Amino acid sequence: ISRGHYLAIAADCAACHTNGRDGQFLAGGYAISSPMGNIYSTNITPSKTHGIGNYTLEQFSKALRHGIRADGAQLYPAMPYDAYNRLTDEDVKSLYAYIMTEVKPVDAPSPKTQLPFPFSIRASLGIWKIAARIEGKPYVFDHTHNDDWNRGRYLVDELAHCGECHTPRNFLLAPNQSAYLAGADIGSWRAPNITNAPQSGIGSWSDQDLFQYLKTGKTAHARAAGPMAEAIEHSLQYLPDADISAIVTYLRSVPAKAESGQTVANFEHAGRPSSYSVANANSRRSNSTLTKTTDGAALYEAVCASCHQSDGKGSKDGYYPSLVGNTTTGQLNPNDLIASILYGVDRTTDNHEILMPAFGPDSLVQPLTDEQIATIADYVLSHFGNAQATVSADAVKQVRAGGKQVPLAKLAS
Amino acid sequence: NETLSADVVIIGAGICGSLLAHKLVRNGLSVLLLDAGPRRDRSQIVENWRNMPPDNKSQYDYATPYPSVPWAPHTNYFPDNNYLIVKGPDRTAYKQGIIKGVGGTTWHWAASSWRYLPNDFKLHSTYGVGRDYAMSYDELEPYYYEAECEMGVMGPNGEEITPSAPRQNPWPMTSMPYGYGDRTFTEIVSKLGFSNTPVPQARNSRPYDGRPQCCGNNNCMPICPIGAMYNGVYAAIKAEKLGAKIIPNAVVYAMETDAKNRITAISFYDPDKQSHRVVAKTFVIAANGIETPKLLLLAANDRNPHGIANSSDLVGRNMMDHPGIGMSFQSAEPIWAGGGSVQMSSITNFRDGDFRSEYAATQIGYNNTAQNSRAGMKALSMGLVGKKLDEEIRRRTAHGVDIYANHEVLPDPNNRLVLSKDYKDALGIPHPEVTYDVGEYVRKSAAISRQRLMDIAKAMGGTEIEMTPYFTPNQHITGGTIMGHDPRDSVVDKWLRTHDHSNLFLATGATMAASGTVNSTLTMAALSLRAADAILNDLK
Amino acid sequence: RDSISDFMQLSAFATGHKNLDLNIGSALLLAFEAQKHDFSTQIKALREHITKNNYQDVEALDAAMKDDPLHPTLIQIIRAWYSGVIEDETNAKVYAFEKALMYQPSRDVVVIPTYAHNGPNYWVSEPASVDVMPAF
Ligand SMILES: Cc1cc2nc3c(=O)[nH]c(=O)nc-3n(C[C@H](O)[C@H](O)[C@H](O)COP(=O)(O)OP(=O)(O)OC[C@H]3O[C@@H](n4cnc5c(N)ncnc54)[C@H](O)[C@@H]3O)c2cc1C
Ligand code: HEC
Ligand code: HEC
Ligand code: HEC
Ligand code: F3S
Repeated sequence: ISRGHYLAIAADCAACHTNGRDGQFLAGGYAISSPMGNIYSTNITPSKTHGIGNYTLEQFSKALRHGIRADGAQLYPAMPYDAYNRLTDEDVKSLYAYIMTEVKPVDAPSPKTQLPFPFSIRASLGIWKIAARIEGKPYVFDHTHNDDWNRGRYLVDELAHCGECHTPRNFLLAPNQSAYLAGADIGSWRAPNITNAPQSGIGSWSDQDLFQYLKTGKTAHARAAGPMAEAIEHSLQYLPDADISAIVTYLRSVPAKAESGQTVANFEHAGRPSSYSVANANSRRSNSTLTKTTDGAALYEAVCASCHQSDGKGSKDGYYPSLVGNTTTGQLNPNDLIASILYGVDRTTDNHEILMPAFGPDSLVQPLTDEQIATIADYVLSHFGNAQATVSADAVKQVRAGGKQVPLAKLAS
Repeated sequence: NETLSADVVIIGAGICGSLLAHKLVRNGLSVLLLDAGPRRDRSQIVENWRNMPPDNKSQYDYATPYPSVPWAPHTNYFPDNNYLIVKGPDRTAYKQGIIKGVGGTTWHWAASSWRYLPNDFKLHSTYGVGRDYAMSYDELEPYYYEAECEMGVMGPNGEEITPSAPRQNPWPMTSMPYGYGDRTFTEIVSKLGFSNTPVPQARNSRPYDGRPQCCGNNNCMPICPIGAMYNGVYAAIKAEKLGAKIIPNAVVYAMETDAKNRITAISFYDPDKQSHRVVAKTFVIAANGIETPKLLLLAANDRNPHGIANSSDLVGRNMMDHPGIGMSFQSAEPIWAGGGSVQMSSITNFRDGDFRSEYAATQIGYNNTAQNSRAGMKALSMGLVGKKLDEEIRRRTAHGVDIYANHEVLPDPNNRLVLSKDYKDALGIPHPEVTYDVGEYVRKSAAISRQRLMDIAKAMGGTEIEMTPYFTPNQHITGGTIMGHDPRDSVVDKWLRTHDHSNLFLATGATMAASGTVNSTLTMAALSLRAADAILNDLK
Repeated sequence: RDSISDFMQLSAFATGHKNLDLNIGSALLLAFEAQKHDFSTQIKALREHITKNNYQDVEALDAAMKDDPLHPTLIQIIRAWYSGVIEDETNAKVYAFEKALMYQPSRDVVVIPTYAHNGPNYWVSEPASVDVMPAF
């Protein structure tokens, strides 16, 4: 594979430019759940009609880094041009060559993004970029640290754009540089803090654990799910081991961002040796639909204890992760666990596929209600993860809706 | 309700009905799905099965986890609910299992979906025994693969397993590897000259359709805790999301027709015994092999006093199934049944031949259900204590073996479902009463089936060999409304429309012509999709 | 709260195993006392019998009183602790599944029918012998 292909893989450009697993290669049409609405990524195949075959080198550089289309229209910040802005000129040229030559053109117009006023007009984004402090000098090798640290910083900040989802956004919805890699809500899912904080972040993670998580997406204490599963499946898995080592080296040097009310790391939460009583479950025999089993322990045992066994320690093989000592369960904020219950983990690493059965209202295996999911999540947190974490039915409904409506999103009225 | 109008109605939200509804809503037709049973949820069924007594778990009890609702009762033999009255020389050979509820009896099948051989569709033409399908195997293969991909069926993609149905394209899956028991059974029957072959299963060897990979719980009967198989509830959910209206607890009893014999509307009850007239421009009856004939004989009106769709006086007649002789013993050599699914391998060496003109084909399958419950119950029955009891439990669970052999019956019109004139439920609907008979054909086939099974047990060096003197039921309820060309000789046509009523379709086991030598629900699914094509052509 | 202690002690003696759930034992005592009012009298009598004849294992405690009508309840209690049911009909309640001691001696190989064993493709590995006792 060529340098352009490697840069496209590291940049994970195929994650949003191919609508799901199906669809053509870099043909656009993928729906991104932006806070203000649904935005459709565009086609970038070298198609002279509906692609970017007419794009020149400088036009491509503008689109990639400064988020300016060929016609001058400002690209929406779903484009991580704030993350590709510091990308080096040589890498931009290599990506341009790869896109122009190495991917088959596809002639299929992408859906046009429709947003409410004033998000419909794609011209106010100049002020947004000015206030976002995007620019944005191209990346330069920092001689204070070694080469591995510089390569890791390049991968995390510019190519893999981990800050696009692991950094919170301000009221104006721009990356918050003060809380760098401090964890953020990206809608239905929450990216956890990945700083060097031993308790709040991933500082207490072993180097082998971090390498395994970033390469295969599975670890004794963490499993990649949702958007992180997509990133692992599409970009991180194809990354060479040297690049993963560089990313680990950089991640073990980012400033820590401790969270209030957190005392134990997300993977050091032991589980209480408690469960439900089978005798209590006799009374609800000959009574389907689970409407009457409002309790939590029996609900978890009926629904999910087949794989994560009654003790919650997961399968002995490791295919089914231990709910005890799990970062998703050990998180003080339970948004990740609610998302895993709703939509589930579907990660295809090296042609081998994990797949959650989804447990949302439109689940195929087992539908569950908001209060039902709240009770079972409360049982899981209390017995397996963070006891101080609490889940309400309104919280589950909110997670289904796509998280908190950001205060800038209320403006569409 | 003043009137529950719709475009297409499907009586019975089972696998056939749910596939019908899904395919029809996928094409933009207002589909209304009526189900006699209640809304049924997987996890609660798992919880009830966990809490069944191990005595009912040693035996293959598959109806206790599903409550038998009084308005729509379903079969349950451990208390002998007596919903399915069966008499005749082989009354015990038709004590079928059926589950009423969204999803149907396939809520608790082994997902052993099978493709019938080409000769199964021309049995009558090639041997003079049985009745022939109006449709050839080639006419069904497209829809057959359509259903196969719909439920995500496994299968030995690269293998010349046995003379079997030719495939235009391979199975969507590759069969998951055998457990220890299946491998050892395959070796034993290979040394016996029998060919043990992987069984196509509507089961996830790899993640499919958003349902996880089979982790080998070994509870395929009667509930999947993770849903790694396929159940009709999946297609019911897909249809409901796509626009199909589903009313559980909808037991239809009668329907009205005009002088043109075009049935105009149908009516059903809640548990509260309230009638609601349902009108649609094309009705489909997809209830069961058993329930479709009972519904058709129960909905007789002034225009059709002999039963609806019963002009030939054959609805309810000509019952069919796979008479299985299940034999369980104790192997001398350890087996460890339980690894994988309950139905992984089966001997297909005798699925076809020239002997079908004389006696039925046999499909000798080895049941892979775990014997831990059976071993525990049997070891505790003999009153052993302490370490001896533990050793016996381990021995009987590592040596527990169940072997069976299924056959096919010829069409006997005397096998009625004449509804009992004495028994009724809370709704007043009479129970389906079967005057079942197997035939000298089945007796002759079983005469060699018993010897074959005994030889298989002998090869294992088996002890406490228990053989059922009777035939066990396999719940492959086919026949009842036999299809064909002549309105006076068969019930429905090739396209599964009743000759009496062109606007009425039935897609279930009832229309199946020859029972075949192997499981049939894949064939019912293919017939249901052919029916879907029929209504699609009808209403455009 | 002596009765639960004597129940647990005798049960651990009779089944020959030590790791027994206290909740399951409490449920078993509740079911037994609901079934028969005189459960406490005969259970204390059995405990006194073990104390006075200094029993070592359960094979002797099974063989010695074949004619005594107290052996019935010992068979009943071991059946309850190994299976999880008191009565025999379908209505009989289940107080122990996935923990019943009849499933335990084969837990290492044969999957408990609903609770998944390790991994989704474990059965490809060959199983252990028949004469090895996993645990408990
Ligand atoms: C224990 C068991 C194991 C099996 N294993 C296999 C296997 O391995 N492989 C295989 O191929 N097959 C197997 N089968 C057979 C398979 O389950 C059935 O053949 C198939 O599911 C047929 O279902 P159906 O939808 O046609 O009817 P059903 O699913 O029985 O019924 C559908 C629905 O119709 C409703 N209904 C019925 N009558 C009326 C009425 N008058 N009005 C309104 N609604 C009504 C009922 O409420 C029901 O919910 C097995 C069956 C059993 C019992
Ligand atoms: C009952 C509703 C539950 C609950 C509470 C959880 N699960 Fe699962 N799960 C399964 C697999 C295969 C994975 C991980 C990925 C893999 O290794 O390929 C998981 C993961 C989880 C997590 C961790 C998620 C993460 O973001 O790290 C949690 C908290 C969790 N599960 C809880 C498999 C299955 C199942 C198939 C057998 C079933 C059923 C469940 N899980 C059910 C549940
Ligand atoms: C750049 C390559 C990275 C790196 C180094 C990491 N991520 Fe992500 N990530 C995302 C989400 C939604 C989750 C959580 C999933 C769930 O809640 O189960 C994660 C998780 C992680 C972790 C695990 C931390 C822990 O669980 O405590 C780590 C170490 C991690 N990530 C590192 C989302 C995204 C994402 C889309 C918004 C992108 C891009 C990345 N992550 C990229 C990276
Ligand atoms: C996670 C999502 C995502 C990733 C990663 C991504 N893009 Fe895009 N891209 C988008 C979206 C969304 C738009 C359009 C939004 C806008 O108009 O503001 C876009 C627009 C573009 C455009 C403008 C073309 C036009 O006609 O709109 C180009 C060129 C482009 N992307 C190229 C790339 C390249 C090169 C990469 C690196 C491989 C990449 N993108 C990575 C989502 C993504
Ligand atoms: S119940 Fe399901 S997980 Fe496997 S053991 Fe049967 S297909």
